Amino acid sequence: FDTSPRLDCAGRILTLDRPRVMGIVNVTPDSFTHTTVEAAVAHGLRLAEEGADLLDIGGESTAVPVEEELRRVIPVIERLVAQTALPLSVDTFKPEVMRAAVAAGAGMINDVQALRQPGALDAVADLRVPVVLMHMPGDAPHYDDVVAEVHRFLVERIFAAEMAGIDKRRLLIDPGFGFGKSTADNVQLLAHLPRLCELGVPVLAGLSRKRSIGELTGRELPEQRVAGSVAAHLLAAQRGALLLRVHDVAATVDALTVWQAVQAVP
Amino acid sequence: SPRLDCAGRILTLDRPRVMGIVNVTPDSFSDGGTHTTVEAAVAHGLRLAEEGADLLDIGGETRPGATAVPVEEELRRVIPVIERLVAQTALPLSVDTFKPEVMRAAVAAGAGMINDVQALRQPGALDAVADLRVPVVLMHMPAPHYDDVVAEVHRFLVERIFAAEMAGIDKRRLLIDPGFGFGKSTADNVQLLAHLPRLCELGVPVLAGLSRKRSIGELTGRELPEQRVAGSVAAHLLAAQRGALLLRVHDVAATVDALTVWQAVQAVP
Ligand SMILES: O=C(O)c1cc2ccccc2[nH]1
Ligand SMILES: Nc1nc(Cl)c2nc[nH]c2n1
Ligand SMILES: Nc1nc(Cl)c2nc[nH]c2n1
Repeated sequence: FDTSPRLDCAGRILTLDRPRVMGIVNVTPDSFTHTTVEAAVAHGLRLAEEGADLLDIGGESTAVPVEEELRRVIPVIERLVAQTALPLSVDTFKPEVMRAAVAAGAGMINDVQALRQPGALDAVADLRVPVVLMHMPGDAPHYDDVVAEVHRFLVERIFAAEMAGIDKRRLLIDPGFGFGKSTADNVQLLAHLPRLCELGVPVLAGLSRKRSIGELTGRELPEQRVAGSVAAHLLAAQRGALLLRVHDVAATVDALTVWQAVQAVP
Repeated sequence: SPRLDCAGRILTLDRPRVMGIVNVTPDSFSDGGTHTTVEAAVAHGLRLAEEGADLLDIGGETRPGATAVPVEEELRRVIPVIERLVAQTALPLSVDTFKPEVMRAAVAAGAGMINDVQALRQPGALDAVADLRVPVVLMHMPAPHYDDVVAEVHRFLVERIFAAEMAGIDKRRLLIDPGFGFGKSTADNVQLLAHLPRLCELGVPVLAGLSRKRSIGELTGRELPEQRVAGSVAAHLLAAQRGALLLRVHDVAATVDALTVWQAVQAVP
């Protein structure tokens, strides 16, 4: 990029002059929802304190009705927009959630379906907020060439978005690590990540605590995969990723900080 | 690929290997009320072996502007630890000492490598390593002013490799180390890490040790050594990418995980 990507997230600017950190804020009720909202807000505040550049708020596991997804994400977005100065992303594939979340203060859409849900293209075109287009087969299959297939899919979605009137400067792409991909397919996409960076749009990588990291390192549980995840995110940043979707914000910031100091030496 | 015979225990440097830090000092442990220093160091070395260390570095000489440890006290610390670890692990064991008497006693006790912060400059160290026929790490230590820290460290290591070869130490048994944090500012440490490939051109394996060091703390704003784990793991991965074949670390499991992810990625044609 001659000029670094400058994403206007509803007035909150995300500058991709260096790899940035997107902190994961999950609002899905589990075995342990008003208490869920309170816990998600406290978690988002902790990630902001840890140095996140953006928070990604999601109320659906990646099928809940739109009204239930709104009951989860809207109070979290309303509280975080008032209590942080950070750009906020909403992790949803539903156009009605995208519209309601942006009206509540979200400044970016993170869509696992890459605007394939009926009405999603029209909603994002109308909202004029940045959007992440992720690769997911349908909604782990065999690939003849996973890198070529993900590349082809992302070209199609970028084009579909541009033809719907979404400015190319508002797009981000993501290969979708862990979504219908074996450990070998994920490793291939990470090794060949510079090839996806040639589409003229910033690349987001999310390998945080994923099963493939667990398989490479022999770590069964998500919190046991932190070291391997921080390493994977550093490797992704070295290979062109400009946004990193992580649970372990402070650790990722530290790793990128050390790398930035080293990379700065002529 | 370098094949280091550490007194019968083979260390193959076909990929970066992890050297686990085993400090045998009372200040290294907080369980001294009911444990001995030796027993705590042995249990720690066993934990590092379980975490996947490729070798253990046992040292008895840890404090700001540290008081010199007398030889008899250094032996009292490292020898029982080496004797127990050689019997309870299959790993090559390094002794971190600059004293020839400790080098000889440690090798007789089961150590298979010498890690010398003084690069064999202590009188008798060249004769001990030549006699012992074990691998040896030659580290740089002079924070003083450098006109060119990279060129100065390179020049020192060429001089010490030459001194070791001239004393009869086989070049195949040598390792070099720029000595991160030893009389070096954060800027000097960053320069040496960024220019590490230049040191890898001396035909000898390179060891990098940046584990929980002050420079990592300065780069990340982490005051306490235990808060520097992520920055240290990142520094060690960067060193490995820049040619280091040995990594001297406290956080063995985390470093092994990082190198494992990198190995999988680097293996893609
Ligand atoms: O670790 C030590 O030196 C130490 C622990 C402890 C506990 C109770 C009394 C004395 C003690 N000393
Ligand atoms: N964009 C995005 N990327 C990844 Cl990997 C994800 N994993 C869960 N949600 C996600 N959203
Ligand atoms: N070889 C070696 N290298 C480093 Cl950085 C060290 N730091 C403490 N002891 C050490 N020994």
